[PDB]
Amino acid sequence: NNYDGDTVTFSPTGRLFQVEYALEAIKQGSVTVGLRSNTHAVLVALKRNADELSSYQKKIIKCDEHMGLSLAGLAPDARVLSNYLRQQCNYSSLVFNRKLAVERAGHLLCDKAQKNTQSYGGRPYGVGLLIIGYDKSGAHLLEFQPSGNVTELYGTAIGARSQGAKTYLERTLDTFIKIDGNPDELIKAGVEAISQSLRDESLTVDNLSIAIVGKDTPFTIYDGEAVAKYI
Amino acid sequence: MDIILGIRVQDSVILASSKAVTRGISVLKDSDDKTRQLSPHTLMSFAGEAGDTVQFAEYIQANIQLYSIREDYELSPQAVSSFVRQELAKSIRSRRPYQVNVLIGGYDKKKNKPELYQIDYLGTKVELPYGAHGYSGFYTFSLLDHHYRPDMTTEEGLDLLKLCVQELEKRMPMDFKGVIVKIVDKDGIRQVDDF
Amino acid sequence: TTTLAFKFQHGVIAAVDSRASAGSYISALRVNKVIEINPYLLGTMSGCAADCQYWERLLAKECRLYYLRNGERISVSAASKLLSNMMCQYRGMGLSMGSMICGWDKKGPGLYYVDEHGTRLSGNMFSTGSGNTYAYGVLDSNYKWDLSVEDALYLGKRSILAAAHRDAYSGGSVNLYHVTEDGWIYHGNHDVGELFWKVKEEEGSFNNVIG
Amino acid sequence: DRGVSTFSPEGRLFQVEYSLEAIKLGSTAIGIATKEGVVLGVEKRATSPLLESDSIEKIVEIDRHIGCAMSGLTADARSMIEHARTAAVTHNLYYDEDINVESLTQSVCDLALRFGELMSRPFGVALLIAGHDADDGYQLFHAEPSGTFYRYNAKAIGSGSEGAQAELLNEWHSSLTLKEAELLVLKILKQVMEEKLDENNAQLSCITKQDGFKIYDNEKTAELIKELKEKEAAE
Amino acid sequence: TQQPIVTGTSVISMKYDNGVIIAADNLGSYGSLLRFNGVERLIPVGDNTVVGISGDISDMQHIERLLKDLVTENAYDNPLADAEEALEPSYIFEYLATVMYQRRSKMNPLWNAIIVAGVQSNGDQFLRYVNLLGVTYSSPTLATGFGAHMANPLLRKVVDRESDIPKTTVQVAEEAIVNAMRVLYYRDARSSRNFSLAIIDKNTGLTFKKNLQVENMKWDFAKDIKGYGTQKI
Amino acid sequence: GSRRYDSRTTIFSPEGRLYQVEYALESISHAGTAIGIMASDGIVLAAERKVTSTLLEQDTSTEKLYKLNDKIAVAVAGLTADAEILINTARIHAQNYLKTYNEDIPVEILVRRLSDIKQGYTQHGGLRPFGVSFIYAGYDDRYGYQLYTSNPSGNYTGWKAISVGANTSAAQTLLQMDYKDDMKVDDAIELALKTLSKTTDSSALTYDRLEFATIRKGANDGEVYQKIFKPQEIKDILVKTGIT
Amino acid sequence: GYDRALSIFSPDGHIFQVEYALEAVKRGTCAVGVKGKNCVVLGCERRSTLKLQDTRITPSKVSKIDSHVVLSFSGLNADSRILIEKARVEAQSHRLTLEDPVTVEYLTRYVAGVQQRYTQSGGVRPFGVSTLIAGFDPRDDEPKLYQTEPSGIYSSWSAQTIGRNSKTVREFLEKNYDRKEPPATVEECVKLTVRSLLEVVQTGAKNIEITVVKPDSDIVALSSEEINQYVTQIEQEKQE
Amino acid sequence: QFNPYGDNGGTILGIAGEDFAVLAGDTRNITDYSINSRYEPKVFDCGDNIVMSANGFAADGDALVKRFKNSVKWYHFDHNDKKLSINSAARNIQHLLYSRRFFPYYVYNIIAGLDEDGKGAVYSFDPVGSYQREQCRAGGAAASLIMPFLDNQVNFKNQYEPGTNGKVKKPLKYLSVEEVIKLVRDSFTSATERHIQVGDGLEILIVTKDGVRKEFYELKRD
Ligand SMILES: *[C@@](C)(CO)[C@](*)(O)[C@H](Cc1ccccc1)NC(=O)[C@H](Cc1ccc(OC)cc1)NC(=O)[C@H](C)NC(=O)C1=CC2=CCC=CC2=C1C
Ligand SMILES: [Mg+2]
Ligand SMILES: [Mg+2]
Repeated sequence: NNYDGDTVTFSPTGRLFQVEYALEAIKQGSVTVGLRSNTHAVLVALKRNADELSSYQKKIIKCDEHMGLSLAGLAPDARVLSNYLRQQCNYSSLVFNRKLAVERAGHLLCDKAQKNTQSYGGRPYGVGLLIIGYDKSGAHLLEFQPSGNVTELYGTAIGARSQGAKTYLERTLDTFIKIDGNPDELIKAGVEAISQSLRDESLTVDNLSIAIVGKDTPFTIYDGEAVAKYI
Repeated sequence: MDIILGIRVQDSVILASSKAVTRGISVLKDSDDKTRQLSPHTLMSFAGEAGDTVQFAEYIQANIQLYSIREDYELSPQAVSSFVRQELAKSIRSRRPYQVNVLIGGYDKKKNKPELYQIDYLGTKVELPYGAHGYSGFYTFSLLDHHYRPDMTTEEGLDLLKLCVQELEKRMPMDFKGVIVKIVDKDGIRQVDDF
Repeated sequence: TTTLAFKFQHGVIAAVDSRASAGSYISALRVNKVIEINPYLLGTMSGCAADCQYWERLLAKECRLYYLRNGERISVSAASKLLSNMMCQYRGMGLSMGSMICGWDKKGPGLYYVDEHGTRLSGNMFSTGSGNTYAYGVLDSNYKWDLSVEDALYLGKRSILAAAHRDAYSGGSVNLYHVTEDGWIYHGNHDVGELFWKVKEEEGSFNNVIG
Repeated sequence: DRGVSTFSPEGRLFQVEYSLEAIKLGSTAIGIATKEGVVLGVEKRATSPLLESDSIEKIVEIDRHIGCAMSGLTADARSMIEHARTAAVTHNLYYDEDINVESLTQSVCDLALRFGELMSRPFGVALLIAGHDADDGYQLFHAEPSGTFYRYNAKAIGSGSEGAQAELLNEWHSSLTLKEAELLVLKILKQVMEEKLDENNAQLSCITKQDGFKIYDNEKTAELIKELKEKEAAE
Repeated sequence: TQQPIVTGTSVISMKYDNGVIIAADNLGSYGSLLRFNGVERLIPVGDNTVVGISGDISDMQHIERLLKDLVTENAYDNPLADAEEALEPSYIFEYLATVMYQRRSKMNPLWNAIIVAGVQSNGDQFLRYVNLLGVTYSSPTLATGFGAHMANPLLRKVVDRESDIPKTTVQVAEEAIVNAMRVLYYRDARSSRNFSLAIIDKNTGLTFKKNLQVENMKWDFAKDIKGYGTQKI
Repeated sequence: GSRRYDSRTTIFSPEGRLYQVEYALESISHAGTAIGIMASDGIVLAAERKVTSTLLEQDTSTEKLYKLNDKIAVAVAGLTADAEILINTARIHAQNYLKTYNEDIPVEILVRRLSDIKQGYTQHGGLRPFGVSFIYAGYDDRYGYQLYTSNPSGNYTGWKAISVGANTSAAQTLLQMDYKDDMKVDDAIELALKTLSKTTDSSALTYDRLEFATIRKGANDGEVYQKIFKPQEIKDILVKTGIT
Repeated sequence: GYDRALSIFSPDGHIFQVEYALEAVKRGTCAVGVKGKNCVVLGCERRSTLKLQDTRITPSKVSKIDSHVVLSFSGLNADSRILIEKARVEAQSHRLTLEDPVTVEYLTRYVAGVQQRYTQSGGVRPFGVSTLIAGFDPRDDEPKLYQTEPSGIYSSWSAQTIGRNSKTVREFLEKNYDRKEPPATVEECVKLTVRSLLEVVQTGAKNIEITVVKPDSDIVALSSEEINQYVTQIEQEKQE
Repeated sequence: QFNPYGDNGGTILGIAGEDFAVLAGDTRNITDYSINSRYEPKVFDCGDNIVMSANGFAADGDALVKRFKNSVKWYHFDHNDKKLSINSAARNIQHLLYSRRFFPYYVYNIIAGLDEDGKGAVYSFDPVGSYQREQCRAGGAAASLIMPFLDNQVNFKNQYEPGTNGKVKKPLKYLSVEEVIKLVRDSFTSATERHIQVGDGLEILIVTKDGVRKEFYELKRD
């Protein structure tokens, strides 16, 4: 109300409204799902178009051979943050000959987002990210919020109508975690999960976007007729 | 570059400057004009290290031309020469000094007098009836000391200048490929096409 | 190296050798010492190979941007000056670059000599490199403004040959260019080994050499 | 007052949303992509008859294989074009090749959100970036001041955009020829323009693989206008 | 640009079937003066890596602190610091190699020659060299300073190529290293009798031996040597 | 943050005026009147000190008339402290020009420089403008005797006769009435004092409430002399012109 | 440094500071530009509220940027000096780096770029100035006339006016200026420029300034008597 | 005084075939008269069917390769996984080298691969960034030993058709991969004999449309 003019101002109840408004931009964004087993990790994203003449906005970005994310909210802010991750993943390789741990990647994103919430002049990031990866401790899935909060999960979803997919994963928890050494069945579970967040529209060939990473699988993105198999 | 001469007569200033440009052991050009018009009644000849000469001259030219447009007025030769000196005196203590010696010949329209200024790369300014830079003065000053009068005509000034160039051509080891002569008077700047 | 270029009635000729040295060692028999900046602009190379390539390929970037902003092709005078200005920033830092900027523009054909010192000279004829003195001898005695294109191409070709023979750090092959108002025209790669013997027989020159 | 980089309660940047309103006031620009090329066309909209219309430059060359049309506060576009041209030629310097249309568009869009308290406000102009490369062929992009860019088969921006976009919805198909696309841009421009369309108050351009980016002459466009009138009178 | 003041001499090492061995004497010389007799130039990093350093001791102490701080920093927000995400020899080496090359590029080098010896997660042997110039190389045997000239020849008689590594036991390899250290004591004027030796095995882990001495030395034949040619008495 | 407390000194009004410049001019309108009159053989500068006291040391006082160099002087209207900042800058510019070109600075060039500084404070920096208006009286060999004025907007204009400060409307009418082109310095002196005498808010115009100066070629042969009038000399010229 | 964003968008998509800068231009004295077949003329109003002025030394309204290009303006006087200075520096800078004088189109594009930069830079306000830039390109006999404004947009004009009551004189020019046949001579061009100003000026005495620019750096300013003869002839034809 | 440069010896060799290319180099690393390693790889697969070797000062060579590999990575990120053509890689490397025009990478660099028409390609560089496409090129310590041999046995220089009185040249052909590898091995065997910094081992990387293949051969260890 009087305490939402900038990010440097607490409300009387201890809330940061500019951060909460940035969180709102994620809810307006298109749905995206993340889930993992012990061997693989999967991202599934519903892409959005402007109209019938337009293309479908890309949702998934590669950060390294073993790491990448999907976005929901302001796409330019995802480009800034993913670029930062690319550099940090790269610094780890060039200096330490070491693939960046997914947990440490989350810690770096948290600390970058936080600086924007405590300083005058700047603004919070207006995007939520789902980071998947495979490192020395196996498969991982992270959820990033622009408040700074990063959370390691078995599965999750963010964006509009994401609550439906999140409930499904909460029921299926015991099933999909056990899908080891079978990438196609893990993607199926992800496609079935994101389907719980659909209304009116359904999954078409240029609508759906899928990404996967695993034990002997580099981070690869599937679009177009490559995902027709899963429709 | 090599030889630049200057002589102030009754009603004009005459500047002579060599035409040669040498890279290594080869003479690349024998028709080079070592001069820039700073204003309609002010001419500056120059000589020194390769590159620095033209860069400095063109930089001075741009500054004087900027002043002329801003004030809609031509600076006096004295004022221009002082500006040039300051730029060189500023330059000599720089990281990399500009290694350029100049002669400034101008006609002051206010005083109706020709004026010749000699300035070296250190920023050493002197007003003279006749001047030169480098080794040119060693050969020519004895002739000028003998033959120069202040009431000389432009034609007499050119004849005395021919005698100086002839002496240079006889006693200098270097072939400077003759000179381009330019006259500065009340009517402005013109080039003597046959010399 | 040995490069040359000269203006004449039907445009400008540009000829270069193709040798590259690393002391006494001939590191390359066939390098390209001419850069096509645009269909109406050429650039010769003499001195440090890296400097010549970098700065003239950077000149091409800048001449390209001129065309886009002004909707008009850059002049030879302006192009040469941009290059000389670049050299003056790295003045004293140790660059080694001698080049001719050849082309055709609104004022007709144009030819400018530019070097690492920031020197920029307009002229009808130039020659740069370790073997330029040999090339000048042939050029000065045979040059006319009234030359035919066929004779002019031969003159530049023959002038490089003269230098390639005598100068130890020049040779390999001869590259020819002819610049018209419709643009420049490449006129082949000519091996000096084969060209020497051909010229010796047809012209009768190089009597001193046995063949 | 309030921050320049402030979020609204709905989760949008106030300034970005306000810049979009300025673009709605701008003159109409239309782009249509085909397999034979991409066509770009604009409304010139001279404020007075004494204004020499040929000086109105709302269609612009970025590279030989990339063109650009603008709508909104057109003065803001000059630095965007300058950056685009520099990016296109700089990539050619570093990689000895033409730059991808998408990569060029992305480079332009990276400027968009560089505002705060960098420049003091977002750009007040939208761009239609059309081009061709070997990988993805003939492409048309719509670059906004939000930093977002969408690829389009056909797109209209400016004051008559939503009316034109509905028309482009019905008319566009994947087998359009270049000649058909030219007439289609002219048809839709004539529909949304206030004044009567002619060769002096409207401008056409295209990008083909062979000839590259070309702005059409007033004599060439005049014939395409006359060809349009006759084919509409044909039924 | 500087000059080294207090220096440490040769560091020698080699691979064997199950791991690596590394050794270095405990001397800190001040030119020709044998000033400091209790200097440890082998520095363990965790239980899987040993860094052996020769050259300037003040720069060695600086590196020793960078490594100590590297372990501290790795444990930060890392539940698997003593397991999967522990420091590896290849991580430690590349860090140093990055620092060494950066310092030489600023014309302010760390005046050292370093050998990183260790065993990786998968049981693979790691042995790589880096110096003040940022120059890196790997080999079945590695040595710095005088060791390069005298020790490597002896150690390469045991492991001449890669295929000789599985055939070499720890007893044979240690014996070869200890013999090499004796040879260096005979012939290196800036060496000492006292030295340290470290073994990193993939089964038995890190064994760090201190206060070792060169023994079984041959000197008796000196009594018979008289004069420099013609002298008999 | 800090934005909350920013007055924004460098913005346009909806009507296209600069708020702070307009308000600064309002400030200047309450300042003591200063008059400049240019004649064929010299220039006069007259100015009124503001409600003084008997205990003010007048002979060592200077609030209105300042010397920029030997050829150029200024009359001040507005904040004295602001004016001194600018005056010292102008004195330095004149000496920089002299050092560079070895010639005394032309009057207009000095005026333009100060006016450009004032302009800067209206377009960038977020600082308040200088609440000062100058009358420049000077001589150079190009244009001869010159009068200029500058105000907080940074705009400057040339004049034959001009007033700044209080009652300029009334003062400018009186000058426009009695001024003629063939006028001389002694006549201009009389006009300046008569104009102040009629426009003053004080009951009577006395020597202790005035600062006065002339720039004359009335110096021995082709050269220019600046005369800052002393208290006793102002008292004499008041009797001579018949005001007291 | 002072970084405050003064020029910003409003809910309706307007930048008020840029629009309020146009109001300052509306307040400024009238300026007019007319190009003939072989010349361009720049006319300027001088408000007669200021008498006792010294016209020798008072800043003239038309400014030379180079020997072949001129610039007149309407709006804040102090602001115009900054643009003119920058333009003059760029003109010499272009001659120095490219060895050709600026084209009128290039100089205009630069000045317009400066104006634009001041609409999206922190801590600064837009220039309260619109300019008319006229001249002839080097070795070209085609006349050039351009206009700029605070937003940074620019365009070429057969004839144009800016400043106070510019709406009225533009109305006059639109009906009086024929494109198919522009003022063939200098006389006809000046006459049309004076006529247009007489619609707005008040008295035709010292209120009208005229500056004729011809090809090949031939620029002259008319005197009071020369202009007064045009004023006399126009009204004598009008009495009919 | 501190000398930031050094000489790690070694020699490299690149040959372009009709539809293939090879990049070979010895595996010996040295300082002065000492051997550091008998097997220290010098030729690398940099991705996108491109191979690279920087010969001279190992620390500067490792740094350059490391940077180019990184340049390839960022080319994919920035340009939608587009394949970096061999000609584009060459130009990119010129700019990497000239970055240090005033503190050079003391290395002679060669890259090999296939052009966009599928033909074999080799590019050579000097330490400050001058580059050129070549058919044949040896670089490093024994470059002067090998290059004349390749002029003779690859481009058939000074070789004529017998009975033509030297009037007809030997016609130029392309060589098979099997024929090229023979010339590579004989080149290094010869260089090993007369150059002290060359020996120990020889590693060849062959590039075809099918990918990048390796071959290793022993050399004399003295
Ligand atoms: C003619 C052959 C005279 O030598 C002619 O000028 C050619 C011109 C040319 C060649 C190739 C492309 C364009 C133009 N000049 C050369 O071949 C040139 C001569 C030259 C050699 C060396 C230096 O500085 C050391 C300056 C000029 N040769 C080179 O540029 C060769 C390729 N450069 C080197 O071999 C070289 C070795 C080296 C080691 C460390 C740092 C730099 C080094 C360079 C440039
Ligand atoms: Mg002197
Ligand atoms: Mg040996």
